[PDB]
Amino acid sequence: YVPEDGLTAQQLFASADGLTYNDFLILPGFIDFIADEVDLTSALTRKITLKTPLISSPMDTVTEADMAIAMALMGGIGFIHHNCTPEFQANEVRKVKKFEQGFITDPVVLSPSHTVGDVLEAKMRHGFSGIPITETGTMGSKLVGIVTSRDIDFLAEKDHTTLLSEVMTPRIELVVAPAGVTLKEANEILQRSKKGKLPIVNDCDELVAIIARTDLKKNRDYPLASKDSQKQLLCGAAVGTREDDKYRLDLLTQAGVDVIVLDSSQGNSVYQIAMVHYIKQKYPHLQVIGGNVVTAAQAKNLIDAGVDGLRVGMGCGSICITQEVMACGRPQGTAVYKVAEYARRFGVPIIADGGIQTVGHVVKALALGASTVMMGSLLAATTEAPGEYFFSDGVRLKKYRGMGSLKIAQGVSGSIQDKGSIQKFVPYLIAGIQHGCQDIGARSLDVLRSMMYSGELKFEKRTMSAQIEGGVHGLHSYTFLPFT
Amino acid sequence: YVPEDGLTAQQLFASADGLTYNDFLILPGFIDFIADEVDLTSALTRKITLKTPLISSPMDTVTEADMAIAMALMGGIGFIHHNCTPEFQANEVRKVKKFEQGFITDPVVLSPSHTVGDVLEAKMRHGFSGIPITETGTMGSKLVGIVTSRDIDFLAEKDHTTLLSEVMTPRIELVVAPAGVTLKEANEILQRSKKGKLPIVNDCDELVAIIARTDLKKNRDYPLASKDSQKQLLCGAAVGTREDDKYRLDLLTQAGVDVIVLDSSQGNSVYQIAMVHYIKQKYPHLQVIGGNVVTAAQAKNLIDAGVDGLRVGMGCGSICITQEVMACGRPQGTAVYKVAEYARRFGVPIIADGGIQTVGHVVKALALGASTVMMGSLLAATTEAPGEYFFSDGVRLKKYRGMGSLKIAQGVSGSIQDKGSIQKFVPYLIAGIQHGCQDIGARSLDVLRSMMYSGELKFEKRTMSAQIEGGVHGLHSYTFLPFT
Amino acid sequence: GGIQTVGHVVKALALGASTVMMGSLLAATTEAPGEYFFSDGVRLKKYRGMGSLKIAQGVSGSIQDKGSIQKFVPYLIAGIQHGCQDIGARSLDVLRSMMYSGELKFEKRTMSAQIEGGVHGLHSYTFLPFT
Amino acid sequence: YVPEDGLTAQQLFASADGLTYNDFLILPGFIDFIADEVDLTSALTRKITLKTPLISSPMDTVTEADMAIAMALMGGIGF
Ligand SMILES: NC(=O)c1ccc[n+]([C@@H]2O[C@H](COP(=O)([O-])OP(=O)(O)OC[C@H]3O[C@@H](n4cnc5c(N)ncnc54)[C@H](O)[C@@H]3O)[C@@H](O)[C@H]2O)c1
Ligand SMILES: NC(=O)c1ccc[n+]([C@@H]2O[C@H](COP(=O)([O-])OP(=O)(O)OC[C@H]3O[C@@H](n4cnc5c(N)ncnc54)[C@H](O)[C@@H]3O)[C@@H](O)[C@H]2O)c1
Ligand SMILES: Nc1nc2c(ncn2[C@@H]2O[C@H](COP(=O)(O)OP(=O)(O)OP(=O)(O)O)[C@@H](O)[C@H]2O)c(=O)[nH]1
Ligand SMILES: Nc1nc2c(ncn2[C@@H]2O[C@H](COP(=O)(O)OP(=O)(O)OP(=O)(O)O)[C@@H](O)[C@H]2O)c(=O)[nH]1
Ligand SMILES: Nc1nc2c(ncn2[C@@H]2O[C@H](COP(=O)(O)OP(=O)(O)OP(=O)(O)O)[C@@H](O)[C@H]2O)c(=O)[nH]1
Ligand SMILES: Nc1nc2c(ncn2[C@@H]2O[C@H](COP(=O)(O)OP(=O)(O)OP(=O)(O)O)[C@@H](O)[C@H]2O)c(=O)[nH]1
Ligand SMILES: Nc1ncnc2c1ncn2[C@@H]1O[C@H](COP(=O)(O)OP(=O)(O)OP(=O)(O)O)[C@@H](O)[C@H]1O
Ligand SMILES: Nc1ncnc2c1ncn2[C@@H]1O[C@H](COP(=O)(O)OP(=O)(O)OP(=O)(O)O)[C@@H](O)[C@H]1O
Ligand SMILES: O=c1[nH]cnc2c1ncn2[C@@H]1O[C@H](COP(=O)(O)O)[C@@H](O)[C@H]1O
Ligand SMILES: O=c1[nH]cnc2c1ncn2[C@@H]1O[C@H](COP(=O)(O)O)[C@@H](O)[C@H]1O
Ligand SMILES: O=c1[nH]cnc2c1ncn2[C@@H]1O[C@H](COP(=O)(O)O)[C@@H](O)[C@H]1O
Repeated sequence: YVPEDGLTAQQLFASADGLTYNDFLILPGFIDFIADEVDLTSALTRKITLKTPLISSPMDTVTEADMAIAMALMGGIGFIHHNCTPEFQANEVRKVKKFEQGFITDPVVLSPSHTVGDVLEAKMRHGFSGIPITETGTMGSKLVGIVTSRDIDFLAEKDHTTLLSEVMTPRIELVVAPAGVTLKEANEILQRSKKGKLPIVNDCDELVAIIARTDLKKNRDYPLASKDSQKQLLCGAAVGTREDDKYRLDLLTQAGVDVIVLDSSQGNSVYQIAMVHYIKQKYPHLQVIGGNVVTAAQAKNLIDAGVDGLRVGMGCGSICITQEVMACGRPQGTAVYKVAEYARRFGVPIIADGGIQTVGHVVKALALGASTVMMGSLLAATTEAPGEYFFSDGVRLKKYRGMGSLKIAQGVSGSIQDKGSIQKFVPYLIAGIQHGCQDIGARSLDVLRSMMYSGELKFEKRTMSAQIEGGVHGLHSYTFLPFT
Repeated sequence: YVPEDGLTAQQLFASADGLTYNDFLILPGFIDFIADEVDLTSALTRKITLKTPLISSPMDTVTEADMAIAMALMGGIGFIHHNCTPEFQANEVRKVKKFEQGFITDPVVLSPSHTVGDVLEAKMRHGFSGIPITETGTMGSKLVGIVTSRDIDFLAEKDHTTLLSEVMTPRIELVVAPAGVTLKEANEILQRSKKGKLPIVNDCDELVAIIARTDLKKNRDYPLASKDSQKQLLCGAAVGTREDDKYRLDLLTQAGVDVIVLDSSQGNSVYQIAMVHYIKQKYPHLQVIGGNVVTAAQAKNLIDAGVDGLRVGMGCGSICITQEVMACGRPQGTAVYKVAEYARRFGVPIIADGGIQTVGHVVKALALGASTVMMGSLLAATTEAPGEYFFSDGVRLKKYRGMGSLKIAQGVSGSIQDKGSIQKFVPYLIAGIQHGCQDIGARSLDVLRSMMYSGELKFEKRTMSAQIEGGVHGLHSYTFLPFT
Repeated sequence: GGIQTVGHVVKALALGASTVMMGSLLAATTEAPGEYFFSDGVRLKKYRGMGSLKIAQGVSGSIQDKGSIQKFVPYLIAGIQHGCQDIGARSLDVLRSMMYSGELKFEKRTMSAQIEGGVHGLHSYTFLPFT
Repeated sequence: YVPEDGLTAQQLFASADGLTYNDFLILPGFIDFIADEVDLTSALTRKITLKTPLISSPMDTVTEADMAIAMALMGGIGF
């Protein structure tokens, strides 16, 4: 027999003293496994599951098309901000969705009568090189040939008037697959064909769809990417709660959004509940994420309205000044614990929103019940963030401002310190998270939360001196160098 | 008639007051042309000419294979440092040379009896994907087939034992060109072939050489690259003046160095002159660059020894502490002017070495007679610089230390502030240089120096208050944001 | 007085001074009188002028520790002889002969070259003389 | 023939502008020898000669018996 040490989560938060991420620790356990065995699959909404617990917040300083793509390629997800025109946001969503497609049912096509100028224009506009050619120049017509970049490289920049009929590979020479073939078999006939495209045709011999080799190359290159049933990246977008956001929502849903995150400082309001009802009534197949909530009472009515996933955290963001504009707020540790313990019964996952500044906080938030963790400032200065770097005091920086920072300024605008590529940063966050889980002794995140709720995971309250002692405190100067 | 204003160069430097880059200006002239018309072709040695005036200094914190490639791809050149093993430096030189080749006379080949594991190993080791296959597995044998990446992608990671005979395209199907064909015609048969390779063969039907499409793609992508007669990048390397550097020089010359830069703090010495003579005696086809010199007398004996190009500047580097270890030195403006005016008669170009910190200094050094300008600190923290970034005080930095900074420390070690890609930084330097030349009114750099020597380009001496006034002085805080 | 670097040690020997007297460089070496004391996370030895105190003609300060004299002086000698070598002088007598005969030629250094003559482009740095 | 560069000492100090150690340099020359061949014997007085040019100043914060010994052991002297 060995004495019990530490306080269970319910015992630590029973005092109602207002703890946060920096005021407690997790006592370590046992290791019977290697860190890489840790499984990080985390639920985002009741019908969406991610292969990593990391999300990017919807703001005008993060989550462009580039950041959304770079996040979706590592299992996470990206929420495009709504501080922009409805058609601009829909364009960004379409751009994120059209990255890898499989069956491309709406490609770019042309006709023999077109000219090399047309293929060059299509290239310069979209980036798609391959262009199937059809009699009429649309899908509902017989296939004639395909023109790609390798057919345009050797031109002399003065024969652009040449008709595409003189550069396409004729239909008789193409390799195609009959319509109705499953993707697996289509990928097989593409690979054994050892070529770059397969324009699918039917018994009538007219183009129906097309497949590309670089798509399966990307699949082989990024095993952890997040995709829907059509083998294309998942994308999210934020929306307000005005009567004029219905048009924006319609535009987004036509663009192909998968999950919508209602965006407000406080979720508890008739205005938000009405839009949740509207979304569930007009788009029954769309996943909606509730607004900011910090309380069980603040959640109950949103869950009743029909939110598929909640977003917990208010007044806590590294840019948020709600706690000073108004007196309202709640420390993030208490908020996460006391909205997750209530939400677990109805099966609605939670998103620990704001306040994350280190892998320690990323693992703490995942320990307290948050299925996934949303993160705005850490990803603020990565290469994928929108904007262009600028040199402030002998250092290149990217601006970082809250989306409501400006009648009243609820936020602040600042600068962050450059971090390199998201595709090279996220793996380090994943490695740190799984190392922390290993040290705790958790086979996975679901087990990590099971240990907490059953009482097996025991915390200890950290005083101020231990908070200072918990960092680096005895050095004259130093450097960090995370591997990233 | 309008009065003459300003001091010619000879009038400005006649006072022997020890001016530098910050103590004078160039009065502006007339504009009858657009900036982009400025031609920046600059001589490096008596038999090497560059399409840009920028060089990277040989140091252990710059000019790796990556930086040398990134510089050679923009017209400049890169000098690989000699603070490394002879075989390591030779490997770096060979790596820089084997970037784009045209006729690849020593490719990687294999034989039917090999296995897919062999092609995968060659890929993982070198990076070359295409591998012509021959009966014996060497050049002196009949060609049988070629295996590339598109023939290996669809394998299942468990049939690696498969013989390459089951994946190569057989000789009967290949497209080849007869031996003795000129490169232009070979490139033509490659482009009209609309295919990725041409393994050259002779009347005996055995492999002699091979060409690649990505090489001419790079040629089309980088019009300003610097290459020798064999269509591969120029590379330079530094060497010491000991009796044991002969082996290093032999290894480098076998690796294919084009220009050698004798590396010493002071060039005037029997030890340096003896190695200049040795190089000219054993490698008559090699361009050698003299050591650091600051005086006409200091140059005369090196020119007599046979230096093909001089390197002017001593005690001036942003990291150099020679002026404090010893009393010797000379301000860079006076040194450049008074070693270029002497060197012009013998036709030996000059390299303004050290002290450059801005495009203003880059254009000042080119105005005073320096055919090309060598630059170590500006390129110090770019992505291509050797080493990995590290976070010091909320900012990621790359170390920058002088190659002699450590019996006695003649240098210092510090940090620099990250600058992004060389391929994205050098174009901004070129644009700034040509804008300055345009403002002066010079059609090109040769005209810019002609105006100075003839007296048409007139400077003015800048006092301390104008030095402060010449910058930014009235702002509380600010940002720069160069386009780069 | 006024010597602060091997550069000044060689400059003073170039201008005619047969030998050079030096007070501050040797101030904090282990052999200096007194005991080290920690001021701001650093152990230092006091350094004050002998007339620093009716009237104070001097000042009292602190210096930064330098290790043994027997391990410091050889580095000064090595630096001096390296500077003489770079000048091209077989010895100090020859170094002064060249100056008086006119063979040793100086150049006047302006303020910008004084800044340029040091370390000026680094964010932070370290020196580490071998000593 | 190679032009003369720089100012002799008498030419540099003729201006009576008040130069110091930080306001001038020595232009470099030629090397036909190794550094260790440099001989540093320096005269201290008319009847005393030292093997190094370094002296320690007489002050209450330097030149005790220990510093005088440590200096005399390297050719110099201690006051
Ligand atoms: N998560 C955080 O910590 C946090 C906090 C504050 C702000 N923010 C960010 O700033 C943005 C702005 O926040 P906000 O709360 O000021 O904006 P908001 O639109 O969510 O709320 C501001 C006001 O809008 C009103 N409103 C909403 N719908 C309405 C309707 N249909 N009719 C009439 N009035 C209506 C509300 O009553 C409220 O007074 C958020 O969308 C979010 O991106 C985040
Ligand atoms: N350009 C600058 O401002 C500058 C200044 C100082 C140092 N540096 C860098 O630091 C490096 C080191 O400079 P350094 O002058 O100390 O090194 P170096 O080898 O060039 O000279 C140092 C010593 O080597 C001796 N030496 C050279 N060849 C010899 C031989 N064959 N036999 C005997 N002795 C020989 C010289 O006599 C001299 O005393 C340089 O190569 C350069 O990269 C640059
Ligand atoms: N054309 C095409 N095929 C794809 C794409 N992504 C996956 N596939 C194919 O669809 C199947 C997906 O199974 P896996 O290869 O295991 O892919 P994965 O890494 O599990 O990725 P997911 O299946 O999305 O979880 C295989 O036949 C893939 O080759 C894509 O973007 N385009
Ligand atoms: N830009 C663009 N990409 C599309 C479009 N539709 C599908 N894609 C996908 O984007 C990629 C476009 O591939 P291509 O531009 O043909 O690529 P490529 O010419 O083979 O060149 P690389 O793949 O880059 O070597 C594929 O992954 C397509 O599935 C479209 O309309 N525009
Ligand atoms: N195979 C091959 N051919 C090349 C390469 N570089 C240039 N060429 C060809 O050689 C000739 C070079 O002439 P240009 O096309 O004008 O090239 P450039 O931009 O002037 O480059 P340089 O000729 O090196 O100055 C053309 O036939 C090119 O296609 C290369 O790396 N590989
Ligand atoms: N790594 C490597 N490159 C070589 C070698 N010899 C020549 N090269 C050049 O390096 C490039 C190698 O091209 P590959 O690796 O075949 O390129 P690829 O498979 O066509 O793929 P991408 O060109 O990157 O789309 C060409 O520019 C060659 O000319 C070698 O031995 N190793
Ligand atoms: N399905 C197909 N059947 C027959 N020929 C095809 C097919 N797809 C492409 N081609 C032809 O093959 C050649 C190049 O095909 P590929 O797909 O490699 O082009 P690409 O991918 O744009 O080349 P690159 O690697 O330069 O981007 C062209 O002649 C093109 O018309
Ligand atoms: N000269 C040639 N003649 C005939 N077939 C060739 C020739 N060169 C390559 N191939 C074949 O063409 C196919 C792919 O050629 P390609 O040069 O596009 O490969 P790759 O450049 O490695 O492709 P990727 O774009 O994926 O890198 C393979 O079947 C290869 O064996
Ligand atoms: O202007 C703003 N005011 C207040 N909160 C904001 C503002 N913009 C974004 N936020 C939120 O602040 C959090 C930012 O996460 P962080 O990385 O902890 O700063 C997220 O919840 C954002 O949605
Ligand atoms: O350790 C060193 N001491 C002195 N000079 C150095 C050292 N390393 C490099 N240098 C030179 O200092 C110059 C650096 O250029 P910068 O960019 O002006 O610093 C070049 O001449 C380098 O060759
Ligand atoms: O109290 C003082 N006032 C003024 N000069 C002093 C005093 N003490 C020492 N000195 C002199 O100042 C010089 C010190 O050399 P330093 O190393 O250049 O400071 C020597 O000439 C000392 O003799």
